[PDB]
Amino acid sequence: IVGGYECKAYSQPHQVSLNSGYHFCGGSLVNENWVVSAAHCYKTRVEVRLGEHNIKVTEGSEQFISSSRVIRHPNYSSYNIDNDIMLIKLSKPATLNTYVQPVALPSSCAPAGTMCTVSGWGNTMSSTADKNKLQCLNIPILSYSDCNNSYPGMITNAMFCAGYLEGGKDSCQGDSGGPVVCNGELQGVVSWGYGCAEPGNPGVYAKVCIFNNWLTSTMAT
Ligand SMILES: [Ca+2]
Repeated sequence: IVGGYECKAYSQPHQVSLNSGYHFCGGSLVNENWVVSAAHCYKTRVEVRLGEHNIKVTEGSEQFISSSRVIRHPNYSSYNIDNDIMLIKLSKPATLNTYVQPVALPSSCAPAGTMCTVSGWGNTMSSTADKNKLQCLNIPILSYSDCNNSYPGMITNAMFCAGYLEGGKDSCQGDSGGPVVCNGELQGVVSWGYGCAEPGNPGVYAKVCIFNNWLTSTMAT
């Protein structure tokens, strides 16, 4: 997260860290047995770390749970990152508490201008922001017109832009797969963008609100 502020510890209880030796992507707990992330973060197996604030030190609220299933969206394509969404089933249910809580799926699609929160342990491009601690940032959803204008022909119906065309505030590598929450619902998944926080290059996110059926259907399994 570039240009944000440190999240208060456990203020984003749905935020999870996908770990394979080291943190490599974010994710969002949507129920005790399932986590939503980006398809490009895929691995046959991954360790889900919940209840994290500082990912380098044990703080007592962590729960490390190995995956039992990793399911990429059937229409995910690596050539353009279309349908960059994925579900991770936990081998054992997460124990919900004050530090670990699921985030609701969208009950509607958030329109342009809606303010959201994006968080993660990715690149901060800062010499003062402790990258080991969960970073927070508020970003508004941009219109499709702004999105396509920024990335001509690269935006599908499964993507939306959020952030500021002026630059300075954006998510970044390492935040990938992480949450974009607006009005208490998971509207997006950190996916891609040109560089980070660059003017005219806003962040692009998987549009969770058009995947409700696939998500619900898949979680029945
Ligand atoms: Ca920790």
